[PDB]
Amino acid sequence: VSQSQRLEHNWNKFFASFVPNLIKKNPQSKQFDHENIKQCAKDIVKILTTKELKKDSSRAPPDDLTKGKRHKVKEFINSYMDKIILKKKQKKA
Repeated sequence: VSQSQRLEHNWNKFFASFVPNLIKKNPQSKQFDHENIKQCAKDIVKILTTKELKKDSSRAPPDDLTKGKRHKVKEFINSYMDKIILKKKQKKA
């Protein structure tokens, strides 16, 4: 069956609602290199659902960014971005 795999598609829709417009031109993107941004956007969409669906495999994607979830995705994405910047800066230290 693997209903959760289909849920990723729906989950993607939810994350795609805010993830792109948050990064595309924010304090993040002005520091975010191009490949960083493309990777962050697509991977935060999948990885967040994959991981939280790994928490709860029947976790249906919430409609939109509720205050609680919004706070969490912002903290997640912040550390995510830090992860890419720190790695690339390490090459140009």
